[PDB]
Amino acid sequence: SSASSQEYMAGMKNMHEKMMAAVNESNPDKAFAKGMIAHHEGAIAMAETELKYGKDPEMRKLAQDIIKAQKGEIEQMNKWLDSHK
Amino acid sequence: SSASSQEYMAGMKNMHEKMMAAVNESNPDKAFAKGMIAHHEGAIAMAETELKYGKDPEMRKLAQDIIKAQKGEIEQMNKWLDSHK
Ligand SMILES: [Cu+2]
Ligand SMILES: [Cu+2]
Ligand SMILES: [Cu+2]
Ligand SMILES: [Cu+2]
Ligand SMILES: [Cu+2]
Ligand SMILES: [Cu+2]
Ligand SMILES: [Cu+2]
Ligand SMILES: [Cu+2]
Repeated sequence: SSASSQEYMAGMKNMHEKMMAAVNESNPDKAFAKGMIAHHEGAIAMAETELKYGKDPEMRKLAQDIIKAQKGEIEQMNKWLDSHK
Repeated sequence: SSASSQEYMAGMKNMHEKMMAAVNESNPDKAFAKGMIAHHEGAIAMAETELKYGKDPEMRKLAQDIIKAQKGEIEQMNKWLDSHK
């Protein structure tokens, strides 16, 4: 019922819907690509929520590292999907 | 219904349950920790599935990078969880 828990669930919903679409890919490489994008966007969403509501400095710093790390992997992946269909 | 799609859904099923459990945490820092563990286990399962069915060399290499990189990162999360309440 809290705002942080409400924000975690909204991020999960978005990740879940995109994850199901990825499982619906017959090409396993396209499923992996689609899947990992939804995974990375979910981790950015969890980390942004942790940076907004979390109070532990160890978790807060881990969340910042995650936001930076998950962007470079989405980059190459979007290209692979855009150059295959 | 394909074997690869069925193995992707099995990992998604696993990640979704633990993700929902993480969202149900009232402590937003514990939700983040549980959430990221569920993300790491979900990314490993996708990559293991990609290593078994995938044919593209780039994704398979990306999936191997995931298994190697995401192995040490769960450790620090369980350590944080096991020393907090
Ligand atoms: Cu909920
Ligand atoms: Cu569902
Ligand atoms: Cu579904
Ligand atoms: Cu997935
Ligand atoms: Cu299914
Ligand atoms: Cu559900
Ligand atoms: Cu639920
Ligand atoms: Cu999550």
